[PDB]
Amino acid sequence: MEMLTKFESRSSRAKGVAFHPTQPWILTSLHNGRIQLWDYRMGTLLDRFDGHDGPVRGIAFHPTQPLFVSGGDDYKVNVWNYKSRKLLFSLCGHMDYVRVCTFHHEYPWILSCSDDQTIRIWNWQSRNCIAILTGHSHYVMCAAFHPSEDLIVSASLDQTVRVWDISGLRMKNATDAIVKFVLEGHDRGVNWCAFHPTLPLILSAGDDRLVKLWRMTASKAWEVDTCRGHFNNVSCCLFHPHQELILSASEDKTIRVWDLNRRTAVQTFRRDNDRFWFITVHPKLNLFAAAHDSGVMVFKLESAWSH
Repeated sequence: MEMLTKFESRSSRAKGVAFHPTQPWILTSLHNGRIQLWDYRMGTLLDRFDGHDGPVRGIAFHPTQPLFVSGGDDYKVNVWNYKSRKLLFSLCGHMDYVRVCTFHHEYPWILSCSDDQTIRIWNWQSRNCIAILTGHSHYVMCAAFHPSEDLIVSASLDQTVRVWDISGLRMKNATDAIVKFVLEGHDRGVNWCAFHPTLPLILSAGDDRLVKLWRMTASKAWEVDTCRGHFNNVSCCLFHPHQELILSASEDKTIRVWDLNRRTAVQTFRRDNDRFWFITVHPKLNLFAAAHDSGVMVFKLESAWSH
């Protein structure tokens, strides 16, 4: 496959990137504490948001509301309105770095996870923490809401991937969270976990340099296969929403594309000098973004020799 670069931002180290679901924007959250809002069609910096001290790893738009959420090494989960360009409030409660923060697609919830070994669920309408998910015994590096079921997946340096049943919390308001699966397969800490948008699949990746693929039903899960080949920590991994492809990004300075059905290597992209910290895909368009030591890139994936 070939990478068609649409936009590149040169900066100090970038940690997170989020696509707006309908506008041609990305948010980038930087190691230096600042958040940039870029139009990647025009190549223009639309706005800058400074509300954190130290690196900002979590960053996400709300799917429909004019809001985004950011999560920092200062332990704060910040909620912003990008049309008024205001910091609306901070959600405080975590006692160590916030690694990820996202919005739920239907309920008025924000999910965050932290080096304090907890996942928190907050109601952004009430500004209250509505659930603290405990049980991991080391940093929680990633957490994600399932797109259709009342489930959360989380990944921790305790070498486990957890699937949590939050139907109890759903019923009480749009036993609250029960651990459903404790997935055991990784031999070292796990840095990332991801759901597939329409298939019952999970991806996990971590310091063992492995990307593991899992499948599940309501009643059970199974390890399907492993993508092997990265030669340093894997920072991030994701499913291509519309093609039978897996993507991963690593401190070995590569982004790797893998066959979903065979888990064989399809294509590797390298940078001579830059470790990769994060990758994301647009929910609808053939559009990817990657954060690395020198900034952010937005690219299209094409089959080799197709243009």
